[PDB]
Formats: sequence, structure tokens, C-alpha cells
Amino acid sequence: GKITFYEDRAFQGRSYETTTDCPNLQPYFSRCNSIRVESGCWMLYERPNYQGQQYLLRRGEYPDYQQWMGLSDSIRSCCLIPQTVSHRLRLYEREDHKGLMMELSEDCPSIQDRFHLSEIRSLHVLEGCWVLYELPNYRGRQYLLRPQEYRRCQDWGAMDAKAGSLRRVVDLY
Repeated sequence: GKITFYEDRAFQGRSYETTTDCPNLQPYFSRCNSIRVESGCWMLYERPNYQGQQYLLRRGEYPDYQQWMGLSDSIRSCCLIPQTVSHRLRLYEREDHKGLMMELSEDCPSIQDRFHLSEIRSLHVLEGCWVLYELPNYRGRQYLLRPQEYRRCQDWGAMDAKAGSLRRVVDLY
């Protein structure tokens, strides 16, 4: 998909567009107080090199940042995620893929209500792309889960192991 960024509200200020990833948005802009995801699902980042708080911007026109109830203006990196035909994830109680393992192929609205874990140490996305969320109801700090074996929370750029909910990435056209 494709996206456009605006540092000021009402689709105003510093305007930049991309159709691919960009780990360093610094020479372009530092923030985005209004944003138009033309298509796709884009994992925005607070900090460059894919660090800090992550932000799932879905396909739509957001006339300001509070429209999707975001955390902070800080948009200093971006990731494009394509369509994924299937989804299979494994939640591990301990890091380095140990302890209680639990597979998941569905959208979990709240892991604490389901498998009673509010924090996950390590993951293994067998196939597809997922997104971990800090809070249930798909809220809080987002965390892009990519098709691989996550050794620990440090892998996907999590400063902590918090896991409120889980959802499977689908491409919105």
C-alpha cells in the first residue's frame, strides 16, 4: 500500500509520501499530527532504526492524530507490511522458546481473558504477520510481529514483555 504524512493537523504542514519502508524519517520530518494511509497497514515508529513505541495506522484519512486515539506525535520511522495469506503464532512462557507454548491462528481480543497471560517472553510467528498490543481491545503501544522465531521481547523492539491483545495483519486495499 501507499501513505502520506503531515506534521500539522487538518492534513497540513510538512508533507511526505512513500510506498515502501523508511527506517529514518528524520531528513523529512519528526512528527505527524495528521496522516492519510491510502492503502495497506503501516507500522509507524516513535524512533528511527525501528525503535520505541510502534503505531498501527490502518487504511483511512485521519484529519488529525487524536482521530485514531494515538500516544505521541513522534513519527521518526515507518514500516510497510504486505498481505499475508495465512497466520500461525506460538506464545512462550520463557525466553529462548521455552516453558508453556500455546499456538494461535485467530485474532485474540485479550490474551489475559483467553490464555491468562498479560506478558509474553518470546514468540514464534510460523507464517504471516501479526501485531501484539500493550492493552486489550487492540489498544496501547503496538508491536509488529513478523514471520520468524522471536528469541525474546527485545527482538520486535519491546522495552518490556507486555502483551494485552493480538491481531493478524490483513492488507486493506
